[PDB]
Amino acid sequence: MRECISIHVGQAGVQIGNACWELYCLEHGIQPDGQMPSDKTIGGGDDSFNTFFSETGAGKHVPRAVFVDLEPTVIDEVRTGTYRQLFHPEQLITGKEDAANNYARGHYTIGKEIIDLVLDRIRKLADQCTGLQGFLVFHSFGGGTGSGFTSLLMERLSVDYGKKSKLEFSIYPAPQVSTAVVEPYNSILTTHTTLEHSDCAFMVDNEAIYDICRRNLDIERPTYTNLNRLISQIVSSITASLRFDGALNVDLTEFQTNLVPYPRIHFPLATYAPVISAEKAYHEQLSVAEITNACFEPANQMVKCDPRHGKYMACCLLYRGDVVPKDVNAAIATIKTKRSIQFVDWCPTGFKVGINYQPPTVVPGGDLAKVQRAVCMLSNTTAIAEAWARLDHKFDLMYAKRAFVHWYVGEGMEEGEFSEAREDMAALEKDYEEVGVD
Amino acid sequence: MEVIELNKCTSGQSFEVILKPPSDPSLEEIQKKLEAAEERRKYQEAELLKHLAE
Amino acid sequence: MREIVHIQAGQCGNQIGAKFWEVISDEHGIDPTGSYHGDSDLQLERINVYYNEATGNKYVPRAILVDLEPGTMDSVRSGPFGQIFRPDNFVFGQSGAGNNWAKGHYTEGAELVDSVLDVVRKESESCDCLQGFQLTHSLGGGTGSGMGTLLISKIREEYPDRIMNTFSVMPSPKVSDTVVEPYNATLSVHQLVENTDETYCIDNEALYDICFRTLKLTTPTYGDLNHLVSATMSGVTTCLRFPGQLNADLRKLAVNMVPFPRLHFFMPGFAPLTSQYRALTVPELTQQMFDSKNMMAACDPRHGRYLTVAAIFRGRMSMKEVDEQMLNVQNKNSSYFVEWIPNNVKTAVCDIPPRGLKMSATFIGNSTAIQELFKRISEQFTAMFRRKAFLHWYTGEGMDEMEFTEAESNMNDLVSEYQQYQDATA
Amino acid sequence: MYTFVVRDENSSVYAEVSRLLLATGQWKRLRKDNPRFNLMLGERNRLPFGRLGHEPGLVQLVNYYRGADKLCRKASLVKLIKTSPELSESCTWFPESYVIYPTNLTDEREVFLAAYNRRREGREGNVWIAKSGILISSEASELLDFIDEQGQVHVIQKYLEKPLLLEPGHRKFDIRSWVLVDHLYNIYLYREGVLRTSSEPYNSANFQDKTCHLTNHCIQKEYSKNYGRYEEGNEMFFEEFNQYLMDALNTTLENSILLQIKHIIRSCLMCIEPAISTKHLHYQSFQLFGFDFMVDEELKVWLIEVNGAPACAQKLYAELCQGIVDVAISSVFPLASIFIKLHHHH
Ligand SMILES: Nc1nc2c(ncn2[C@@H]2O[C@H](COP(=O)(O)OP(=O)(O)OP(=O)(O)O)[C@@H](O)[C@H]2O)c(=O)[nH]1
Ligand SMILES: Nc1ncnc2c1ncn2[C@@H]1O[C@H](COP(=O)(O)OP(=O)(O)CP(=O)(O)O)[C@@H](O)[C@H]1O
Ligand SMILES: Nc1nc2c(ncn2[C@@H]2O[C@H](COP(=O)(O)OP(=O)(O)O)[C@@H](O)[C@H]2O)c(=O)[nH]1
Ligand SMILES: Oc1cccc(CN2CCSCC2)c1
Ligand SMILES: Oc1cccc(CN2CCSCC2)c1
Ligand SMILES: [Ca+2]
Ligand SMILES: [Ca+2]
Ligand SMILES: [Ca+2]
Ligand SMILES: [Mg+2]
Ligand SMILES: [Mg+2]
Ligand SMILES: [Mg+2]
Repeated sequence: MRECISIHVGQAGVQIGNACWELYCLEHGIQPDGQMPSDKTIGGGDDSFNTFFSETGAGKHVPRAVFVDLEPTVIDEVRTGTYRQLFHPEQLITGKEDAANNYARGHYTIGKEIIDLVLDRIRKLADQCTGLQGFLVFHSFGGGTGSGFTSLLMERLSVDYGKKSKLEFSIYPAPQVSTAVVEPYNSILTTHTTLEHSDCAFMVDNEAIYDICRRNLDIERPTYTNLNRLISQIVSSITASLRFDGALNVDLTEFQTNLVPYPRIHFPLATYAPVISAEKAYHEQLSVAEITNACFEPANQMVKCDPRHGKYMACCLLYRGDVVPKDVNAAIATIKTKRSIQFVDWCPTGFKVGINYQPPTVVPGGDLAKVQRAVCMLSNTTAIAEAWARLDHKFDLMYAKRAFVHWYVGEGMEEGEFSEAREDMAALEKDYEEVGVD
Repeated sequence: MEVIELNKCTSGQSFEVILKPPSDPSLEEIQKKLEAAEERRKYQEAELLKHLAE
Repeated sequence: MREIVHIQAGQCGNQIGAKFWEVISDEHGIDPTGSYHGDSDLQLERINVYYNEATGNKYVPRAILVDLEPGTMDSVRSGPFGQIFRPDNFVFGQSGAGNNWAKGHYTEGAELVDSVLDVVRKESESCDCLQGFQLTHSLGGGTGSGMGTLLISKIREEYPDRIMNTFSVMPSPKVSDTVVEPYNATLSVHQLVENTDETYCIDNEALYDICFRTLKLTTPTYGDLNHLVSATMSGVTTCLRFPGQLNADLRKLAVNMVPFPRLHFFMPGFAPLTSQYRALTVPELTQQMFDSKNMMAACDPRHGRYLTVAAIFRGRMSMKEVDEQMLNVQNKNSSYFVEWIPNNVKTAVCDIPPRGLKMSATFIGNSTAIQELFKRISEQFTAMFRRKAFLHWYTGEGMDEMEFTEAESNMNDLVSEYQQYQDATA
Repeated sequence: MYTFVVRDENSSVYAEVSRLLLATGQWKRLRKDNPRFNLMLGERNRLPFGRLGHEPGLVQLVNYYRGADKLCRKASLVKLIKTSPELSESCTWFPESYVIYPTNLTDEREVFLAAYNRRREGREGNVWIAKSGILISSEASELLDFIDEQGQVHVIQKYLEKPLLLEPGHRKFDIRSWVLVDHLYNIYLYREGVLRTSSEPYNSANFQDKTCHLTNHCIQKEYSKNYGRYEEGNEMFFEEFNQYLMDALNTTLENSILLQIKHIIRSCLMCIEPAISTKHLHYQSFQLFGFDFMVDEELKVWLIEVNGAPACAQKLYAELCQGIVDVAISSVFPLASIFIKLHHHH
């Protein structure tokens, strides 16, 4: 058994982390007080779920998580919420005032003063791990903390834990659920300095989660709670292999090995299905073929783009529920005959498949309907470059007038970092086109 | 349409299906970066207080 | 715990400040004796942003009342909620400022500024984490204008990294007390361009026109104009005083509303403005709020372009319908929104409507149309200054002509900076 | 009130559509860089499809289908027809073609020679045409040397040595059909087509003078010496062409040719529908196409190419451009039939 430490940075990371650990507990039969009746080894054990939970002598199963935010109002919800008992206070770190959506402020001004503390707390978790695999870092692109402090943390992690994998769950900025105007700046600044430090990053576009919540769940105006429960379903699908007995994606290094041929191109596309409204009278349970075909519909993608006009480098199907290999290969064969799935000429046209028999768990009273089988497809497509183009274009419009630049310079950043970061994104866009276009 | 590496356990199974074969900055350097930015913030503040003292 | 220290200076500053505390004290359930008698936890959620808590569950506004003559602050102390203010936070002189910027900024005001800062320091020393400061004042008089901007300058020196916010009443010959108002305003705008982070421009002419033409007030009074200011101030601070999926502290507002440091002057708008029991649908709120006749800057937004817009809707209404209406206003008047700041129109919703209203909408715009307000001032200023009219009131206080020339050049530069981005394209 | 941007100032077609849109008093044109638009009249090259359909509250529509180039590229079309099971290499309406890359750079060089030798040995007509600057030759040695002297990809296809010649004049011609595909992927055929006729007598014993073989409107009005003799501007419309078919062949344009044209259009467009459809997409596409056909002396219709940015016949701009606004734009942005629907299974 090898441990995984989750790091939640900023409001989005923290609130998503809260929704994931709530789900993890329901999935492993852990009560809010930390007790786990099914766990027969008290105060220890090297089971699969122990990759994410430690154990006290009193039988409490404590998440291997660190929550960090430069302002206390969001983490104070964890300190007094339903699961206030799961984490001990040392795991919840909060500053006094946030980065005001200013990358430079979270990276330079405020990050400089709290970085060593966060490292100390993380070192306390590492010392409890007999074989630490790596870190899972949750954060937004647009926030001043999620962008600025994360990139600083990722730099230090590569120093203190050189031989450790680092995975990201990054929230891509969407205007429909954001009141910030400078997020294109923060997104490009954080991607530039974090790129060489991240081994695999799963971008979730809030625009996609918002549309799925309006379209499938019939929520006229979804909230962050609605968005976070759906997001945690996908995170759970992606991390289930580390927490349950299995043979696919068993350690963090496998995500890079199966999904990232080239280090810079480490942004796989995530697709999840089915999302069914719980308020629905009663849905007709979808089949393996139907949910598998849905993985190739843009409407179920975590980032809206057209994979038909990119090229695939790898493709992973992660099923949960009543699924047998027979139905998967049969549905796959049919999809190849109907879909535009073009792989690069230097990669095998194949799919890695994982099945976990335990069906998706849903939070009681939540928006998601209980389904008998679900699937999350992780594919590395050049089509996800569309997201970099969109973002880079918004960056160009504001930077051509130097709009808002003074806020970053005022915090100690040099204007040259904008152009250096932008030129790195221009090169990243070029790499995606060198692989996908003819 | 081939299957390989079929693994089975009590909580699920995993396999591979092939359809067609193919054809850092050191700790010191980070300190300099941070402290350099802190210095430029000190310079700008100094010019404000200098401006205000005048 | 993101506390704000409020300062109100001069006659206009204290009259508008008093009504503002009267309005929000009602919204938060605070009575005139500091006792909370509300019915919702949302009222006490962010109560510490503007109110200090004393013994006996009393809530005392974190407000400093400043003036160079006692007259106005005596009216406040004897007004509706006069008892609510901390007795130690009344800082006043006797000489007065004679509607003279130089007296408030240099002579009479310097003699009193240190004790105001002593009270400011006392309030800041007790804040868990100070957001910043907000000042209410006029620009056409002497105390709020001249001493007001002096206080800002000294607050900058002692708290250089805190946000400095002002509600600034711009003079107008139509609602004028003295002919020297353009002098006092031009000198203040110079201080504001350099030392404030966000200034909400409140034009007394717009306040007058709205009372006369829209509200149908035959003979408006200063009290009538201040009702609009109270309402507007309550609106622009809604997302600081109540919980919501917005958070928003002063610095995060500035970061997203100010693309360039000099251009931090905002035009506020409010709706409804009815002369009354009728229910106002969301489209009615959005059409009215964005209409010129609903704006306090006496500037026609169609004469310029919005750099950024922030709007708040208060009341129980269709949050989906709100997005549909805001998105409809931009996508149907795209010529008046700059296209090189993606998604520069942002909207927030709050469930608590203002007193006596099912719902309302307040909005602030960083529009290049504001340049017309500064052009008007600059015109009146130069008309008098070219003949050196009334200057002896100022040179008699130690000021030199060169200081007027500098303030004029800087304000005229500001106009050119607005005109530069009004023509900018992608 | 709808808004649109123009990003191809050289499109005669959508210039008229732009001039019509503004005429309805219900459409507002923005700067080409303003992203808050409902309709994009996009650029021919490198159209940024990746930025469409991400504006909150804006339903956005574009006049190009992402991926239609697979059809409107000489080499792409040859590969599509040979590798698509819906079309197969046995497709009976597309001349035998081969993709040939210049030697200074897969490639079908040898495969082309195998078929050529078969024709030379069997006494059969063995003339081919190369294009990407066009060359017609009956000797294989010449066609290949022409592609190597260039630097871009070329295709070599069989030259129709038995074209249908109009009389009097004994002259060649081609048929242009305009086809509009809307966001629902309905395939509409403009009821009006044009024949671009050769003003010179067809001479099968000399491919050196390419004025009686190339019926392009540009090659006829510049190098031909009988321009505008038989028909104004070397353009004959269906009404006249149909009456000619009745007088000479005792047949009709519909039976003799138009059925085949409709079949070819459906076959090509249905083939790529899974790849380019915007049905389940965050933005919507439509596009006007120009299909170029050849008719042989057996009244068999051959597909020559498909133009993705076609112009129109001057006499037909008004009606067609109004038809684009009616079915393509107003269908998505309603305000306050000249087409033939080629029904199919979506
Ligand atoms: N999906 C999702 N997105 C969120 C959530 N909270 C914030 N965001 C997004 O994150 C972006 C804003 O960044 P934040 O995470 O709120 O800022 P931060 O990381 O706390 O850093 P600060 O600027 O210091 O507050 C916007 O695009 C929001 O839409 C959340 O709970 N779920
Ligand atoms: N295989 C073939 N047999 C007979 N004629 C042919 C032919 N291929 C091309 N042509 C002649 O060439 C002309 C069309 O050329 P082509 O369309 O390939 O060039 P082009 O694309 O630059 C002109 P456009 O796109 O405007 O139709 C037709 O008029 C036709 O007469
Ligand atoms: N809206 C409003 N404007 C005022 C009020 N009192 C004064 N003014 C305006 O403010 C200017 C006079 O400044 P004043 O505040 O009286 O001077 P001070 O007391 O020395 O600061 C003139 O432009 C007046 O029209 C008021 O109560 N409300
Ligand atoms: O004119 C100025 C030059 C520098 C700084 C400032 C103060 N402030 C303006 C709002 S943005 C944050 C900075 C004004
Ligand atoms: O930055 C923001 C974006 C949307 C809304 C708000 C809240 N508020 C600010 C004062 S004016 C009314 C609107 C802030
Ligand atoms: Ca155990
Ligand atoms: Ca590393
Ligand atoms: Ca004195
Ligand atoms: Mg935050
Ligand atoms: Mg007065
Ligand atoms: Mg062509």
